Amino acid sequence: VLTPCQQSEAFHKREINEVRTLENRQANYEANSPSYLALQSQIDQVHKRFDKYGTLLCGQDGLPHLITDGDWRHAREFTIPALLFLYITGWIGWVGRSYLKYTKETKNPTEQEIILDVPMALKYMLSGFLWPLSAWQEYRSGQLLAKEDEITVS
Amino acid sequence: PINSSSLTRAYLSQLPIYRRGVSPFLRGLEIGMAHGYFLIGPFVQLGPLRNTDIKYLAGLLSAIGLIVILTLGMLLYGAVSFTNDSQDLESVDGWRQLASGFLLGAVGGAGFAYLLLTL
Amino acid sequence: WVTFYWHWKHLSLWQGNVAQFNESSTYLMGWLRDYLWLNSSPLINGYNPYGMNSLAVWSWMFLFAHLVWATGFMFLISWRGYWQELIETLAWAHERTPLANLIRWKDKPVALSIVQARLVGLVHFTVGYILTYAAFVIASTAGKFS
Amino acid sequence: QVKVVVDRDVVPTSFEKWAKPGHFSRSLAKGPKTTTWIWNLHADAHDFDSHTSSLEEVSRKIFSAHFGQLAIIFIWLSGMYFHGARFSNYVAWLSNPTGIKPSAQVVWPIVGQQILNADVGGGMQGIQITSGLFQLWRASGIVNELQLYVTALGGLGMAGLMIFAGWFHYHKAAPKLEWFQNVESMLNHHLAGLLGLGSLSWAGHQIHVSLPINKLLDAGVAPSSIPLPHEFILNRNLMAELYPSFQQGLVPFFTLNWKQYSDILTFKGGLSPVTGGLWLTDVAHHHLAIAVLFLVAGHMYRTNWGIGHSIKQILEAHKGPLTGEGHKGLYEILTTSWHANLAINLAMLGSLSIIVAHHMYAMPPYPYLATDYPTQLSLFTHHMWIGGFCIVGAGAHAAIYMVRDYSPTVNFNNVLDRMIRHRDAIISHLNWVCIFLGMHSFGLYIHNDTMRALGRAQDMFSDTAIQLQPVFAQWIQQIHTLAPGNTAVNALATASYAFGADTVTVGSKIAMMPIKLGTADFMVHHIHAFTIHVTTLILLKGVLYARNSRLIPDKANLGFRFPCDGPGRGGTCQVSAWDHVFLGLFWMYNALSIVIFHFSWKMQSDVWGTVTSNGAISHITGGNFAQSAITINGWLRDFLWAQASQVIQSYGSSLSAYGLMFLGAHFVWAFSLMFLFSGRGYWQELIESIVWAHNKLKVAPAIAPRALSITQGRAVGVAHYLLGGIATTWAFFLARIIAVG
Amino acid sequence: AHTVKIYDNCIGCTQCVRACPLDVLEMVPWDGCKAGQMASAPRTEDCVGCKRCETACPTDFLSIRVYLGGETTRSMGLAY
Amino acid sequence: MITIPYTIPTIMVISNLVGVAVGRYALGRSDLTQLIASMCFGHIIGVGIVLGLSNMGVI
Amino acid sequence: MNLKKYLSTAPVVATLWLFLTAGILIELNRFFPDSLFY
Ligand code: CLA
Ligand code: CLA
Ligand code: CLA
Ligand code: CLA
Ligand SMILES: CC1=C(/C=C/C(C)=C/C=C/C(C)=C/C=C/C=C(C)/C=C/C=C(C)/C=C/C2=C(C)CCCC2(C)C)C(C)(C)CCC1
Ligand SMILES: CC1=C(C/C=C(\C)CCC[C@H](C)CCC[C@H](C)CCCC(C)C)C(=O)c2ccccc2C1=O
Ligand SMILES: CCCCCCCCCCCCO[C@@H]1O[C@H](CO)[C@@H](O)[C@H](O)[C@H]1O
Ligand code: SF4
Ligand code: SF4
Repeated sequence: VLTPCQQSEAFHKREINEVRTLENRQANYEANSPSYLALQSQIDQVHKRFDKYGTLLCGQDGLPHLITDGDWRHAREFTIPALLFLYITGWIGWVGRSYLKYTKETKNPTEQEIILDVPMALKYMLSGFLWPLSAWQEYRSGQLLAKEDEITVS
Repeated sequence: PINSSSLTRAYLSQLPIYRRGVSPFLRGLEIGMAHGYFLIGPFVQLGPLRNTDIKYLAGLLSAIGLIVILTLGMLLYGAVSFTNDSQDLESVDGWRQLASGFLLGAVGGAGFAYLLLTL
Repeated sequence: WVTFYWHWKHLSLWQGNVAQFNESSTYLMGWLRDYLWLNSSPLINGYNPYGMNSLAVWSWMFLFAHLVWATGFMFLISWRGYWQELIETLAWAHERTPLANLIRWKDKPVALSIVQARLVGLVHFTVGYILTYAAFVIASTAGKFS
Repeated sequence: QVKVVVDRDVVPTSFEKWAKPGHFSRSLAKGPKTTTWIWNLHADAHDFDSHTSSLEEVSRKIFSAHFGQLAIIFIWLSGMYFHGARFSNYVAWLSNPTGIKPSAQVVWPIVGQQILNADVGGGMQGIQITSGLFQLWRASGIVNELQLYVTALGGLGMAGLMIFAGWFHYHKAAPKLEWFQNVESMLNHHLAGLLGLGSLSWAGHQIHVSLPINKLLDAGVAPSSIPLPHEFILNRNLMAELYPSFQQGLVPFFTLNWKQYSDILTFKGGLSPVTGGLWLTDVAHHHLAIAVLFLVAGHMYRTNWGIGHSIKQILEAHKGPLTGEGHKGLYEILTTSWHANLAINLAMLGSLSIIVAHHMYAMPPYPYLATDYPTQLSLFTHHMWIGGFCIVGAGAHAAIYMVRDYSPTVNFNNVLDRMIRHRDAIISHLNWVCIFLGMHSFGLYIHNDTMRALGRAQDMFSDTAIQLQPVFAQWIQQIHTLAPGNTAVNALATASYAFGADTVTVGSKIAMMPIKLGTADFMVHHIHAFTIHVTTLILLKGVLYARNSRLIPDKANLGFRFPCDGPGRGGTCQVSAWDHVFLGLFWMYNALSIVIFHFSWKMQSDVWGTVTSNGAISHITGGNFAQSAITINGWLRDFLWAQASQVIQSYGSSLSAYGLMFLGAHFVWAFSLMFLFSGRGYWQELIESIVWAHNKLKVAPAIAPRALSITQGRAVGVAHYLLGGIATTWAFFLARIIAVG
Repeated sequence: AHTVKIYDNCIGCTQCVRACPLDVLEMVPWDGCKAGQMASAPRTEDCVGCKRCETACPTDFLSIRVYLGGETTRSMGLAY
Repeated sequence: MITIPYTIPTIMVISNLVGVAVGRYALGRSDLTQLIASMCFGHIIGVGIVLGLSNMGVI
Repeated sequence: MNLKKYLSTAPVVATLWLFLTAGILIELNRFFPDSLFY
């Protein structure tokens, strides 16, 4: 059963064990060593690390699990970086497709791919920002796809 | 060309095959007379029965245990190849008498080595 | 991966520590540490310079099947024409030597064609693979129990 | 005669041809219609005897390229001196070296990886050095951070002189070929000028820097009371206290009363019992012996003054009867073909690097080097590995000579091709020696494996069982015990403490123990002779069957990196002189993997470890070699199962980056097999079946996406098999010995 | 024998015969192309089957297609 | 190094003169390099004789 | 003059873009480390 992670026992056992275990090296230095300040910053980055995983679900393992159902209580877990990611490589993919359908109609398409025309490249890098309703409106013209390309025997 | 000299030819020419005329039972009996005395050796000192008093008999039984495979392969080689009947070593009958000579001379060499592990 | 996964699941049930699995199976050193290194301990102790026990057959089969699995790579990696121009050197070495050029072959010595080469490398890959893992399943679970 | 004719303003220095990739090859300036142009661009980036047959233009290209290599090496050593300066704990390491583990690289604090900063002491953390730079700096006498900063900045200065030198010697002053075929002068200046003045000037550094400094650090002086090497030459008085022969000046030198220089120079050998290194009196005296001996050696090549040899009149004079013509032609081979010179120099360079490894483990020449065992291990191992690879470079570039630059007119009945007349008798007897040593080097291991597995340990090859005590190595090692009284008359101790007397300990750490060789060490030496003979088989089969085999009688008409001929002759895959080098790299991995698996486990059983009260002994595995190296289950269990345990449990600690470079190197090793086993007849229409999925969405790439070629599609399997295979033993070894030593 | 067949795409550029190091291939005057030539393989008893012809066959797709057939002494290319 | 009576420079000039006696033979031209090469060789021989004479026995 | 063509090639712009997005990941993981939400 996925307990809420802020109250799970083995979670806070890992809190005591890692703050104490990393803290064992912190007594190897004086009060004004640069390493001692670095492990001050590291202990801060462990208490923040465990307070910022409060609303997750760590089960009996004491390790924060995830949920990928789109439950809308786990939306910040999976689906918000899911839609975020699909926007980012939809950006990248529409940039690359748009640049290849640029260099397909140029003088010499071979030299276009070694030496990227950074004018027209950085045109398409930035212009491919709104690929759902630009790739979709280039799909409604019947132009994202193709037909009767290369194939083997049958 | 080189390693083809007259000392090479004079050593190879009187070997127990390249010598001119010997009956194939004796021509193989010389081969077995050497090898049967040989193969007793690497079973007495290094064999598994070097710990009991069967140090010397296990060389006989193990070595003839090789020799039956050796003459068996001799009969396979003269059985498959050397099809004609020119009656010499390149035949069937001369090769199987070469193999029988190697067997009887090999077992005789085994008994000679066994009776010379006495002294 | 299927039978490694099943086997490291039921070695965690039968020993009892399922928490040993669930905490240490989502990273690869959990597998290689907590399963292969730990559970080959009764396998690889199958015979010592101190002595042996009943699992010496499975550890001897274990090392054996690593040798099979690595003789596969001699055929899979290193293809024919190396050996097709090396069996010619051996055939010169037998055609030219005295006391044995009498014993000449009937079927001519030819390196294995590459339909066969990738096959026999495949066969030693499977025999070595499957005998290694049948050595490890039985030596492992027979070592943690019985 | 000797004269230097130099073309000026050879090549203009605009960035125009950087915009033309593949400008250099007219076979490749067509531009990429396929993606194989991308990889052929890099496979022809240094085929200098494939750009143009004109050896002048080639020779300018290579000779300018060497300065680029030395520029990268001076950037590398300036990097090591700066990471010694700003980032290392070397100043604190100089106080107590046996307690403080050496660290330079201080990992930047991003997510997690700040835990790699190992608290190695010195008050400052960071990942631990295994390269052994601090031992060479204590030997060289670098006291504080200032010489590391300044020597780093001089490293960048020489890097600028090598970039400017290479630009200067390709573009605006580049020589003729008559400068290059003036080779008696080249030997005449490299034997004498490079190595002679190198060892002589280094004897200057050791006598006027290291002998006072590593006398004071041998006396245990803190690195603040130590004066600068500066201050030992303003007056002889600070050195006459340390070495009282400096008071006499150079006067006993010029009167040849060299008995007086027993303070500065001696012949003692052994090791320093305090620092665990060689006596720098012996090492400075040694570099004087290389000094006078190489300056003698340089002057045997007639250049302008009609005094000295020429190589032609030497090689003609050995007109032996069993070779017929003698060495006629080799001065014309080695001064017209670069690849043959690269074969010789990579063979002797690689075998020198192996010699370096074997001379560094047993005579540890740096102070406190044998104390920290990871620097003792990895400087054996690293120089063993480059010392391996360079021999395969000999086996490749010998074949690149034999395919391209062979000409039977200059090379007719001499010592060279008379081998190739009986190359069947060369390769056939290598074939026999390989089978005989394989049976008698590994069949003994299957024997002891079975006899230990069959219970009958009375039938093994141990000391208790049927022994195989190495007779010859123990006898000559016993001669090396009896050297310094009998034959090395003016010595005191032996050549090493791997030979003779009782062990040398520094800080309760065993610096060197006399190595015992019984009946298991024997069989591993036959492993090494075996897998050396197999690489010699593949790398002589790669050269004698390079140009015209009896399988394929036109290979020079096909080339060097051709994949094959075809399925004819029943299949002729992998038959080129390159493909034997493809095989010799795997056997390089085998041969050196069991060299270092002999090293790092015999010397974790027979040498290294600690010493306790009353001089009592303790090894790391605890004498667990001769009862365990005889089998393979003892080898795999007691070595690869047991020594892995400090690499595998290394998580949550500073050794966990080796726990990442262990698994990832298993990944790269396993990832090579995809390239080795399959071939482009699969991947080309797998890829083209993906090209359908790009042609459907108009994402057809204009450079056509081929698969790799065959020779690239096996060269990359080598270069992953070796990167993953070598980095496994890398992470295993450094995570083993850092975790204890 | 390794059956060599030479189809009607053979436009007679003769890189095949120059590419065959066995002279199984010759050129035959055939009035169906611009060069008037079309290659022939009469002596396939010596045909190794190394497919060095098919590398240097600049037709549309392989006018000369080598089918790997019989394996004699000569067609296996063994020296001894 | 002592004066005219027998010492280390006494056994050097004999090495120099047998060195140039080699220099009359080893491409015995009468140039500079007969002396600069051959007096150097007899100089090497003289240094090999002085201290090799110093270790085993009387100087 | 033609250096900017060399700074428009495939590997150089590959390093000047993967170096840049690499710096986006590292500079976005120094400022907000341990980011499993959102
Ligand atoms: C122009 C950019 C571009 C675009 C839009 C696509 C799109 C596609 N590829 Mg892909 N591909 C690309 C480049 C691209 N590819 C490159 C450069 C390679 C060589 C590594 C591949 C190798 C490849 C394989 C092997 C496969 C696909 C497949 C696919 C399809 C499924 C999506 C997927 O998993 O992608 C796969 C994505 C990758 C393998 C990694 C992405 C490749 C690079 C890193 C990103 C591309 C950005 C591009 C270089 C930007 C250049 C332009 C810009 C400078 C102006 C989809 C149509 C699959 C398919 O057929 O499904 C139907 C499939 O099996 N691709
Ligand atoms: C005694 C003079 C001398 C010295 C010291 C060297 C030294 C070297 N030569 Mg070299 N060479 C010489 C004479 C000399 N050469 C002559 C006369 C010829 C023509 C016959 C050549 C032909 C030659 C070739 C063809 C090659 C070398 C190479 C090398 C380098 C080998 C790498 C190495 O050991 O790095 C150790 C590095 C050092 C020890 C640093 C050395 C720098 C110091 C300051 C000496 C350099 C002085 C410089 C030569 C004087 C030029 C005069 C000019 C400024 C007016 C090394 C720097 C190889 C190389 O890498 O190319 C550069 C190479 O391929 N040499
Ligand atoms: C572990 C796998 C493995 C093994 C055992 C071998 C073994 C061998 N390779 Mg090799 N090779 C391998 C992997 C392997 N390779 C891989 C992965 C590559 C990839 C690059 C190569 C590439 C390669 C090349 C390129 C060459 C070899 C060659 C050889 C032979 C060297 C001669 C020798 O040692 O004879 C001794 C034999 C052994 C040690 C094998 C064990 C034999 C035991 C000890 C005795 C017999 C067992 C048993 C009694 C048999 C009877 C029972 C049975 C009939 C029922 C040898 C058979 C060379 C060759 O052709 O021969 C010279 C050669 O040129 N190999
Ligand atoms: C190749 C390495 C090797 C070697 C040297 C040995 C050696 C041995 N094994 Mg063995 N073994 C090996 C591999 C090897 N094994 C492997 C790979 C396996 C597993 C497949 C086994 C499995 C095995 C078992 C199961 C047993 C042994 C046993 C033995 C011992 C007795 C066997 C015997 O009678 O020899 C027979 C020897 C010969 C027939 C001699 C032939 C060779 C001669 C010397 C060649 C001479 C030629 C000459 C030099 C030519 C030049 C001179 C001429 C020109 C005049 C012996 C010590 C037995 C034992 O109890 O151990 C004590 C036993 O039970 N072995
Ligand atoms: C090291 C060496 C060598 C080698 C060795 C060898 C090779 C040996 C051999 C030897 C041998 C190997 C011997 C043999 C022996 C034998 C004898 C002396 C004979 C006798 C006879 C017999 C055996 C008989 C038998 C029999 C019998 C008994 C009965 C009846 C039947 C018969 C008749 C069969 C040489 C010399 C080369 C050289 C030098 C060195
Ligand atoms: C997988 C495989 C391939 C396919 C390998 C493909 C063709 C190469 C994949 C890696 C390249 C580098 C991808 C190209 C992507 C570019 C780098 C652009 C990406 C954008 C940035 C990363 C710069 C072979 O061509 C092959 C050939 C012969 C034997 C075995 C094999 C084989 O096993
Ligand atoms: C019979 C008269 C003999 C005189 C001997 C003098 C011996 C030294 C000759 C050079 C004189 C100067 O001495 C040098 O002093 C400097 C420093 O002053 C040092 O190099 C050495 O001591 C001498 O080289
Ligand atoms: S087929 Fe191709 S190769 Fe053979 S001739 Fe016609 S064109 Fe030349
Ligand atoms: S098959 Fe081999 S030999 Fe016959 S033609 Fe084609 S390539 Fe030449």
